Amino acid sequence: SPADAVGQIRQNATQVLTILKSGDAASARPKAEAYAVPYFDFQRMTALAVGNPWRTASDAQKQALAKEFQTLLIRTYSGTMLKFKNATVNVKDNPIVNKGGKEIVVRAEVGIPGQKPVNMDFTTYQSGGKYRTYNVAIEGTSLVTVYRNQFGEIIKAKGIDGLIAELKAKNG
Ligand SMILES: [Cl-]
Ligand SMILES: [Cl-]
Ligand SMILES: [Mg+2]
Repeated sequence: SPADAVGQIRQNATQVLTILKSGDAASARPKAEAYAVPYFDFQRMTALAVGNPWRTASDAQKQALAKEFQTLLIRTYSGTMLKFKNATVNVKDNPIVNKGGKEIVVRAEVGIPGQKPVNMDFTTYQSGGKYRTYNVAIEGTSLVTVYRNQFGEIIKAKGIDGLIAELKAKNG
């Protein structure tokens, strides 16, 4: 049911935060990343970042884009997680249902001491018995679609293979 999504996000948030402030950072950050990874659908998330060109890409191109984008996202935000590891989370008890009920958005209030709270919206769908997240928004801004313009400019100039090659170079 839709309420299961809220419960799972609450558990995910509790687990991630527990891992982060329970060990040395050098090992706790990798453990938190690895715990969180299978709860994201990076293929759907990459489709959202790339936009319309995603549908034209071959399977080999889609998979390469999703792999490199997952790595980019993890490098971009992993240290940021650790910075805010002492956060309060309050998950809005009711979720938002979209797309005929195939898409469940769970909202969470995240409180960093000294900071105004931010809405963190997780756009999920049911896969198996769990809910997997393919969009994350903070203060109403997606962390995912924010790449659409730049990825679009790279694709027009350099193609889907050019974007793949670009991401691979950014990931060092
Ligand atoms: Cl995935
Ligand atoms: Cl190909
Ligand atoms: Mg609550």
